[PDB]
Order: sequence, then structure tokens, then C-alpha cells
Amino acid sequence: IQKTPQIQVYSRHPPENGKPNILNCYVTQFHPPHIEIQMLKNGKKIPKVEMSDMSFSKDWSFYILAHTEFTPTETDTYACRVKHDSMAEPKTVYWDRDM
Amino acid sequence: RGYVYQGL
Amino acid sequence: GPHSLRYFVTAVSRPGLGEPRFISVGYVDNTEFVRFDSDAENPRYEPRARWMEQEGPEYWERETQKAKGNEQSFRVDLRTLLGYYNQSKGGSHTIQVISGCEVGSDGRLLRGYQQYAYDGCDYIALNEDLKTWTAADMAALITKHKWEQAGEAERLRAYLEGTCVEWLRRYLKNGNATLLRTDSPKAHVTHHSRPEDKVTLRCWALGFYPADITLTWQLNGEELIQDMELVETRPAGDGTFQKWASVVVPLGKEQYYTCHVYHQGLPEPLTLRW
Ligand SMILES: *[C@@H]1O[C@H](CO[C@H]2O[C@@H](C)[C@@H](O)[C@@H](O)[C@@H]2O)[C@@H](O[C@@H]2O[C@H](CO)[C@@H](O)[C@H](O)[C@H]2NC(C)=O)[C@H](O)[C@H]1NC(C)=O
Ligand SMILES: *[C@@H]1O[C@H](CO)[C@@H](O)[C@H](O)[C@H]1NC(C)=O
Repeated sequence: IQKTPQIQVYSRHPPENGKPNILNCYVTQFHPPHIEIQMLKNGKKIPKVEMSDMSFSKDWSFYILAHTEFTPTETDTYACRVKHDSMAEPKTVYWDRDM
Repeated sequence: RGYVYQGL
Repeated sequence: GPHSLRYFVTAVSRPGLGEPRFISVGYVDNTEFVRFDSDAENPRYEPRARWMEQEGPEYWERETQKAKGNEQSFRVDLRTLLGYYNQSKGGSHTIQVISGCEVGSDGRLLRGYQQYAYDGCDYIALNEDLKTWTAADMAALITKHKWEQAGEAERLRAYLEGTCVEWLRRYLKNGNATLLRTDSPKAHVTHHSRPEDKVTLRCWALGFYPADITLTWQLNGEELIQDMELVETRPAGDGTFQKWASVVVPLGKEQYYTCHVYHQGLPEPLTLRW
């Protein structure tokens, strides 16, 4: 079976400039398992991102989390880029701090 | 602790 | 309340790129505590929760040896299924397994399970009686027959009722400060304009533990569960969880709607309005 991933980007705490936080990219409901997930800061790959919380649901689709510590500023932007077989083009989801 | 799985 | 010990295992082949990738991740309730990944420099079972520092080196050596054994068994399994299904060695395939046990607040067994899937579809599973198997197709029926001749159901049941239960209790005891805690949700509502004189109201619930929670929107005392939009509860990167739920209301009557948050860390549910 083939299922396109749902990509969700969010921080641990409501964003406040100058205060330590955690940025998350949760990729879910996908199949097959092969996947590439990258977190980006101002268009550049963030080094040493932590991958965790891999599991599957009752219908066997995969779930996994990518996260990193960060301190937001008024100018910095963040996003999550994903490559999977269900999509011809890579998909990027941007962090919307006013969501 | 984990299990030692049986072959299919 | 009740607690669980679960292991999610997967093996995925990659023709032309070497051996299949094998990963095993263990969870106590909804938090990761151990993991083994064959793509690591020097594959070893590793702790993923701080309280696992309480196990000695013998624990890690034994879990690692079993994981390496499982890695090789699943590698063979991938080949076997190519035969059962008459498939070629050129494509990638996936085997998935979920194993676990759940106990009540008193530590006694409530249920046990072990279910397999091949390429995202049910393959074989242990029935609730913990004595018989149910097979989804004729290939799994071959596996069923092998397992019955080998006395597999008896071995597995012994594990689920014994080992699984005993170690889950031990983990709950060692990591009590983490596993038996309660972090109350912090909520707030955001507002977003839309065309046609309508507005999107979104209710957020943050920093809570455990993961179970209920978020609803109300109007005139009724529950708008039918019109709501939401996401599955998700991990926030520090051991806590997050969730949101929204509804579209006409501009001007936002004060008529309310968000309700129910969680064990909330003696009385929260009620919010924009
Ligand atoms: C979590 O449980 C501990 C008791 O368990 C301690 O000893 C072993 C069981 C082992 O698992 C070890 O890791 C763990 O720390 C509670 O601590 C105890 O609290 C009582 C209070 O009556 C004290 O009298 C004990 O001295 C103290 N034990 C220790 C650590 O010396 C701890 O309170 C509890 N945490 C919470 C808040 O739930
Ligand atoms: C297996 O597949 C081949 C084609 O790939 C086909 O010719 C053959 O009949 C199949 N055998 C079975 C198990 O029916």
C-alpha cells in the first residue's frame, strides 16, 4: 500500500523571541517506510536534529518525530522538507508561529 | 524486555 | 490507571543497497524508553529514557544479543515471503510487528497481543485467548501451521503473561517520577479571518502528560464534534504532548462558542472563549 505523509511543524512553547524552545516536525500516516526528513533554518539544513518516537497505527502507517532545540528571533524562519515515494516532488512545510 | 521472534 | 509495554519492530529490504534495515523501539505507555537501529555505526540496544540508567551492563548486553538475533531472523523472513508470494528479489518489502501487554492499576494483566503485517497489510496475529492464531491469507496460513507444530503460542503466552508483565512493573517502579506524573495542559485560543465573513477559532492544549486528552467545541451547550477539525495528539520533544481543535464560525458571534479541555491533570475541565 502507499500513503502520503501528513507533515506537522510546531514548537513546544508559544514562541517568544530570546527564550529557549523546541521545534518539532511530526511526519505521520505514511507507507512505505523509506523517507527523508530535514529541518531547515533560513533555508539551511540544521545539524544534529534528533529523530525519535517511531511507531505505527492500527492500519500500519508510520509515524516519526524530528526535533531540535532553538531560540526564536524576529528574523529567523524555519521549515521541514520531506521526500517520499508517494510524492513526485519533495514537500516543504513552514513553521507558522501565529497558528 | 524484548522477545525473541519465531521465523515465518 | 492502566499501563502498557509495547515493542514496534520493522524490517525493510533494500535490493542493491545491502542488508535490510531493522529497527526495534520499545515504549512504556506513550513514551520511548529503548531502541535498536541496525544502521548505527555499532548497533546496540540503547536507553531512550533517563530512568533506564538504573539497569546494569548485563541488561544492555542481553537485549543487544537478542536484537541482533532478531535482525538475522527477519532478514531470512523477508526471503521466505518472496517465496510465499512469488515476488522478485528486485523490489523493497516491509515486515511490521507490534507486541505488548497491558496491566491494570494493580499490576495484573489485562490483555496481551502480537500482530504482524507484510507490506502494510494484516498477515498473522495471536487471538485474544492467547492460544490460537488468525491468518489473513494463504501465505500466513503456512506460517500458522509452522507455529502450531513448533508450540509457538505456548512460548509467546509465557512471555506475555510472565516476562512482559514483570518487567513492565519494574519499569513503572524505577521510572515512577517520570511515568506516574501528571502535567496539566495549558490552553489558549487563536483567531483567524476567512472569506465570506467567517472566522476560524483554534483551541490549543500544551505541555500535558499523560497523552490521553479530549478537546471539544460547544455552542448552546451542544457538542460540535461533527464540524470540528483537529490533529492526532502529538509528542512535543520533551516528554510532553500537544493537540489542537478548530471550528469555523460566522464573524460576529465568536463569544457564543467555547472550548472545553478534559485531562486527568484538570480537576475541573477548562472552558475557554476568544
Ligand atoms: C518514586 O519512588 C521512590 C521510591 O523508590 C525508590 O527506591 C526504589 C524503589 C528504586 O525504584 C529507586 O529508583 C527509587 O528512587 C520515592 O522515594 C522515596 O520516597 C519516600 C517517601 O515516603 C522516602 O521515604 C524514601 O526515602 C524515598 N526513596 C529514596 C529515593 O531514597 C519517590 O518519592 C517517588 N517519586 C514520586 C514523587 O512519585
Ligand atoms: C510466479 O510469477 C511468474 C511471473 O513472475 C509466473 O510466470 C508464475 O506462473 C508464478 N507462479 C505461481 C506461484 O503461480
